[PDB]
Amino acid sequence: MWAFPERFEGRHVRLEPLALAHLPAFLRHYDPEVYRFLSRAPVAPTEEALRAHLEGLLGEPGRVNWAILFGKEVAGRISVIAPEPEHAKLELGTMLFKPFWGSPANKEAKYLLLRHAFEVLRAERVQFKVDLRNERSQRALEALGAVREGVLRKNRRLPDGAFRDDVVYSVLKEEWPGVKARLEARLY
Amino acid sequence: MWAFPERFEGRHVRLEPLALAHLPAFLRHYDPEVYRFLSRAPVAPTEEALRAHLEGLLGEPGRVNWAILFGKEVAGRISVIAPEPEHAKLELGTMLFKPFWGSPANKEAKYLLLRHAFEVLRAERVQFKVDLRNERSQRALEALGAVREGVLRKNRRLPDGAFRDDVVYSVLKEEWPGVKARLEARLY
Repeated sequence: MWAFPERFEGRHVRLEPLALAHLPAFLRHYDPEVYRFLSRAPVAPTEEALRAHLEGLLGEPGRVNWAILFGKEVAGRISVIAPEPEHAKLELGTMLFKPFWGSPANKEAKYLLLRHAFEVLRAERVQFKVDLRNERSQRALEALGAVREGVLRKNRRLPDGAFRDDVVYSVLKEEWPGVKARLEARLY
Repeated sequence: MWAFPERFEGRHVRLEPLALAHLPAFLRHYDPEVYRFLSRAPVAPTEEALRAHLEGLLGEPGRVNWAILFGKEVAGRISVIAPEPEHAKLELGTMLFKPFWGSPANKEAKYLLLRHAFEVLRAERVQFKVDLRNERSQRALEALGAVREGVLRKNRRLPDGAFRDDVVYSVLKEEWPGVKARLEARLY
């Protein structure tokens, strides 16, 4: 199994293990648009629904999550999803609260995880999955230099029964230096 | 959870639960080319390696496997991989022994599973993953009418440490009638 650090310290953000103690931040910044392109989106603007969403993140097998601290606030979270040491690959996903969109929080959170994945664990592949209707995230991954591999059609079903398409992106280890350079240019 | 039939009866083949009792067929028809584009390929032309490969198929969580009987011989196997009732999707994969390549065994095995997946379980999506170097299987999926969604680069690592790319194909439920028609034209 791969071991990850509990905490990361960046120039703009710091990361620490995501926990139930972070629930208050999710309750202080609830906005439907933030969860609309995520599976298991809070089913209602209530503490019970947001608690269920947070517990789902913390309970997915193999998933490792960090709260992203920006200044003195929790800006959102970043997740290592389905890490597979045997194939030297993993998936990464983030979610930021609306007020922090546009801040450097998301890029540095990714920068920090990607560096550990590629340089320390030496993963060969990191992938990202974005809802095809989520154009903001698609532009951000294209800006990061991630390669668009294609669209998994009807790859997830919503609770009302409708289906969503997942756009799959990846960064391979040989591509990390170039991606890393673009992230540093924008963060430092 | 979805329930599948233990047996299927086609015009050219019949399917029954894959089991250790089928090991003899794997030992009677060993050819490296048959396993070269599969993960966990038998590590040696020996009963011990083929037994490990068969037990790996039978032990993968959620995987359901059938021996394909062609005439009085086992022609290979077909597998439902990672079925996910919640998202109405699954992956399907087959492996046929060399002597049966070109027979109707593979198409009817797929025909039988696809019909149950789409018409009875009402899955919305069935996907297939093929090694990018496996051109025979890519041509067969294109002949079946499956949609090539893209290439998951370095999606699996071999035991020697080399990486393989996976080409991802799918058939959606709305496309099944057309695919079904092409399969019936060639089988009946």
